[PDB]
Amino acid sequence: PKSKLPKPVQDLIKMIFDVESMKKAMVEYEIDLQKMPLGKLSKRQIQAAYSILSEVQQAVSQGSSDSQILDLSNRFYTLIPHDFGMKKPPLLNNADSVQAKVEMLDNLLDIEVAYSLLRGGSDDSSKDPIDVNYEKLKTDIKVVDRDSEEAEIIRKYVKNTHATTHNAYDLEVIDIFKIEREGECQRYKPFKQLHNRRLLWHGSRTTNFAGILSQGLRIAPPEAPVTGYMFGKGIYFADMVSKSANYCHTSQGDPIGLILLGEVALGNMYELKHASHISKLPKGKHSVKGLGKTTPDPSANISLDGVDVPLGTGISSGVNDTSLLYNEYIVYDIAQVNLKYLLKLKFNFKT
Ligand SMILES: O=C(O)[C@@H]1C[C@H](O)CN1C(=O)c1cc(Cc2n[nH]c(=O)c3ccccc23)ccc1F
Repeated sequence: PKSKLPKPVQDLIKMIFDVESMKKAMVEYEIDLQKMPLGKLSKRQIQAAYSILSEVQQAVSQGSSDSQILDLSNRFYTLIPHDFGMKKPPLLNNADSVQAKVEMLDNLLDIEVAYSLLRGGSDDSSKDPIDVNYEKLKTDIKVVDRDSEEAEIIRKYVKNTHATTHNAYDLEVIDIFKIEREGECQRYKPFKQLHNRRLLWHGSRTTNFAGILSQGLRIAPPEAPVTGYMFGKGIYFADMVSKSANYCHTSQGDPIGLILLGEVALGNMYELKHASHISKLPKGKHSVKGLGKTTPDPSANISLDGVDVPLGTGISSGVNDTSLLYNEYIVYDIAQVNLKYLLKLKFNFKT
């Protein structure tokens, strides 16, 4: 059975549902596949790990000793078995180590969604599994003509917003997809006319895109420690392609990555220079903007389908004493995002 989908779409489907890629991500995080196989992942186990990780975070920040931290750290390694043989696991005694485990759980959530999609549903050998797996995304995916104005605008956005501090690689756009998740347009209606709507980047491991397409971008679950995210539990975006592209976690051994373009209803922005692990926005605020030292040239903004595209070259923002080299944007209501495009990127590493 041969699928009728365009070849770029078929290859995309194979990328996101690649089971061996899910295993490789788990191994990359040091998880013990024998004790925690991909098929044994569950959301409740992940949430329990989140909760334990919160206790470690509270102990770490409140200034505890390694003896007091030891029991809390060991508890986390019980819920998520790691591959350390018969040696004691590394102690989670500092905020950086705890942060790494927060990031691991974030990725396990999307992997569990992807595998759950593959192992659910029906099996029909008369259909092409590419077609079967495509239908599980509840997302309409179309290839954008390379000569369309959409493509030129998107390519210029990629070409102009690569940061100098991310010059270990440059980006080649292979395929541009126009994506429409079922029900997302309806969910976006209260914000579709809001001011300060921008087209922003969101990169992520390829293993997270089956979950992102079928369920959309989500906020971290209630069990996740809010102190594990620089601006709290929201959905994070960038206006520099390279800043988002770094979160694809590509390498010489895997140079193909995926990145999202989404219309984000920012509205009135809460502008911050340093970490603020907030639960809600102040009254009247719709989003947070981490103020970067560098910003795309404001005068170079253009309009695509009524949405501002900040594709200008990077220049100084005039903001002093900030923790961020480049901007980032956070919304705390999943309804404020309307995904528009998905790009397949080739990373040419210059190292
Ligand atoms: O993606 C997740 O793991 C988490 C959990 C849940 O999916 C929601 N989520 C985030 O949106 C999230 C992402 C980052 C990384 C990041 N920071 N800044 C950027 O500009 C940026 C641009 C593109 C891709 C990533 C980034 C940090 C904290 C977060 F909450």
